[PDB]
Amino acid sequence: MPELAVQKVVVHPLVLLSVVDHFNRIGKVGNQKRVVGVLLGSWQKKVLDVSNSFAVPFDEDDKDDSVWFLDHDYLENMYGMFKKVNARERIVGWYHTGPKLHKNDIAINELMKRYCPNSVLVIIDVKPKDLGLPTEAYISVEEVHDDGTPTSKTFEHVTSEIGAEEAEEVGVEHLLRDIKDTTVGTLSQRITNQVHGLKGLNSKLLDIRTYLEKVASGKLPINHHIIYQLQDVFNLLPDASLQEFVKAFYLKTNDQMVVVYLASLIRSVVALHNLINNKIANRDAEKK
Amino acid sequence: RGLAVGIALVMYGRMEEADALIESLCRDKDPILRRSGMYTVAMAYCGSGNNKAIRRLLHVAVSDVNDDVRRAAVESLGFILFRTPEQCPSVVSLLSESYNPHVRYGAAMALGVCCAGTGNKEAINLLEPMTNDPVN
Amino acid sequence: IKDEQKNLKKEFLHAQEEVKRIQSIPLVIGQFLEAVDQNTAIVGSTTGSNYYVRILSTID
Amino acid sequence: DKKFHGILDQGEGVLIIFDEPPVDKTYEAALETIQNMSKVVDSLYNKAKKLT
Amino acid sequence: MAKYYTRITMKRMAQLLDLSVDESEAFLSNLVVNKTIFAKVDRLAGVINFQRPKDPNNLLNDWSQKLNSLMSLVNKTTHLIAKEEMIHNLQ
Amino acid sequence: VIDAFRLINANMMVLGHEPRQTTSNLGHLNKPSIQALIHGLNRHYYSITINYRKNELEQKMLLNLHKKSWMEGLTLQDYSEHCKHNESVVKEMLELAKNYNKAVEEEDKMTPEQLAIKNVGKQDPKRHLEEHVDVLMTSNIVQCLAAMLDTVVFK
Amino acid sequence: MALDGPEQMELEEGKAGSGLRQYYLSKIEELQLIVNDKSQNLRRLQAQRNELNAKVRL
Amino acid sequence: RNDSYTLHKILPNKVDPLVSLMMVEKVPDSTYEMIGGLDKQIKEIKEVIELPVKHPEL
Repeated sequence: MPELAVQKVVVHPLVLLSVVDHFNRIGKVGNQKRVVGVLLGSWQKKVLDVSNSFAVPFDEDDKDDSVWFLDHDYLENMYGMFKKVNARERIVGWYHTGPKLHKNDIAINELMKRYCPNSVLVIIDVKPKDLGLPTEAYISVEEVHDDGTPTSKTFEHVTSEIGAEEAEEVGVEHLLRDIKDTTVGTLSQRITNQVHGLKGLNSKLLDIRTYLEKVASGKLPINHHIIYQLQDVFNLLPDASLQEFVKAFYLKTNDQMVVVYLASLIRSVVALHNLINNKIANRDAEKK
Repeated sequence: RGLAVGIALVMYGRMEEADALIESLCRDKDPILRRSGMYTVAMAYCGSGNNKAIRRLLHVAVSDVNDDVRRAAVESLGFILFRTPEQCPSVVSLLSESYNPHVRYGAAMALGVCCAGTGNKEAINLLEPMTNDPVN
Repeated sequence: IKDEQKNLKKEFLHAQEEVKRIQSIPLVIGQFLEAVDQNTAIVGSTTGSNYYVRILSTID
Repeated sequence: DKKFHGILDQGEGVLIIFDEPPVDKTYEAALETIQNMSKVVDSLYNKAKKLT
Repeated sequence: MAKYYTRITMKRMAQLLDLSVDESEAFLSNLVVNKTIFAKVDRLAGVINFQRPKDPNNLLNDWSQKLNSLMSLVNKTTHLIAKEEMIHNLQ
Repeated sequence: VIDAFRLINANMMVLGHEPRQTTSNLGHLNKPSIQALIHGLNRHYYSITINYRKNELEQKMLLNLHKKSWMEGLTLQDYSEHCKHNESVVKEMLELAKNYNKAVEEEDKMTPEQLAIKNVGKQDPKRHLEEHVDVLMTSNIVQCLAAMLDTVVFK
Repeated sequence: MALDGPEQMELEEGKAGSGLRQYYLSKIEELQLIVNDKSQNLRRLQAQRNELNAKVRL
Repeated sequence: RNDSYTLHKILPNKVDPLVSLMMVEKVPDSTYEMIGGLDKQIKEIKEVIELPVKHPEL
């Protein structure tokens, strides 16, 4: 079966909310036993728009990760209904509720591929992963590594971003009781983003180093691409130059200051003498 | 609703302990929990002048716009403020200036509860344009 | 009031974004016929309907 | 006249052609802006007399 | 040769071509006219400069471009790393 | 604009009247403009209000952005692009500078809007110059902060 | 205080009593004083916030 | 207000077709000075037009 019609995967805010909400609805499982559900969305496009998700009851044990239940029958019956809603809604792939992928996920993937025409395994997390994306999208690939590993079926990442639809986007604002200090439209928002940026870089940066250690000892298989990309980052380095700002901002501001002060200087004598007569008047006026 | 509103009542007369409660209730899910988080500090302090409480109620309401929290926040100030009735309009005038029925709703209420006994001229006057308005 | 003013700055942007949707397309083309006021104005459209319209602050 | 944008070097008796364009656009305009401000601050000084 | 070496001495170019300095000078005169690659050649013998304007502008734009690509690189690499990190499913 | 409604019984209207649905609940009755909508409302049903349910978790999902935005701010804005902005800012400033110069001869009076008609156009020429200085300032702020910051951290 | 210039002669109700009475008062008075100066700033912040709040809310 | 086609206010703008007509064709206005010195000639045009419009009584 094809996994083809993807080069990008955008995911709606609807997708995430549906999984936390659905956890209570089914059984109040709460990621005690990981859930896999259908991932619904558009087709006949290069880009993948994941419009929607619904849960399927799938419990995978915590004794063992090779045993699971996946409710097949629900998938065929839910199929006919999707057209009643809209004819752009078809089964694109499946969702994993995290916290992480498994080797076991290849086997879960073969069953789901029969239904889909463009299966993808997108891990939508029940916990939001950081302030970054709470979603990572992956696609099943047959590849060899020059680590002395013959043919494996594994998950290589494909770029994930968050998108929205015209109907949905409006609805999100109304619902929200946050105002956004992280809007990123203007200078005020932009300065916050820079502080956070540094913190983001640090969180990402640690992982890269532990991965390098694992290969060294605490043996882990080398994904060749990762090592190739790492070395590239260090070589571009140059040193800094210039950039500065003018005295001009102040000049304008001072201009405003003169105008008021001149108006004040004529007004002063008038305003200050009169005060005593009005003051007396006020106290008596107040009583009645 | 019955239980969120009850937390305030049991907590009556301990004063400072209540401070802890407003923040935690707000941290919990639904808008209902957050609402009655505003009532606890106010019931507890009951006619004692406390700086910290008024600041928090005000900041929560402005910072995060939610219908339940903004109405409840304003209403609470009238109880802390109860002991001296004249001080109250000057604080409350700023919430009345904000265009939003829920914010207006508490701002009006706050003047009635505080000024209830010994009143003041200014308090009564502020209420009248809101009465006149077509927004129910 | 100090922290409040900062808060209010964030609201202006939020608001600006929301309105922006309304502001864009569907957009019809008129000719600017005449001004009744500088808050509401009269503009005449190209199917012939004359309109009493509000001026949205995002221009002069 | 600057009809080739070079320089004749007498101290070797060699002619040099290089990219040495007259001025640049940000700075040239800014130079005129800083000049104008000087007249404005003066005016501000006259106005300012009245306060004292 | 011209595209790789920003700067070569006239003398070094002769060793590289395996033709004298005078012969190389004449070739460059013809080359620059065809406009295959721009060069500046001196008869002083100091240097032959290829693709240099002698402005700070070049260095300022070039400096920026290297830093701009780099940020982009770190954020993409970590996505794949996240897969390796999990362990006990590779090993 | 979306509304929820509930049907009202024919027997209910005569005896009870439509304000009976309003009791023991929120009781907001909606007007969705005039025309057919309002007329049809009155003859048919009682309209009742909408509240939104929310949860903290639900918010948190919405607020989330991107991993990539982390580096985005950091990014060293090209000199080239900056230079385009710098050129654009000084040229508007020069044009306005003149206006500013004539403007200061007068302006002995307060009320800044009157000064705007006098100096010609909406808003004061002092304010126009500042607006441009500020736009440049924003470009500059990302570039210079970024310029040192980038070099030190990767190094 | 029933004065604040120099007068009287000591007894511990004289100049010494009056002078010490003033210092006992000064800690209380200082709070009164910082706020009267504070009022000028408060209105500045008020006018600007009222215009800004009316526009964002509008 | 086209929410029922119901009358909102009466408009204080009301265009006159007579003004339009005068404009589209073009007349540059003038005065008595232009011909000035043929006194009898200006005096006659005033007789016919000015007096019976302003006061019909005459």
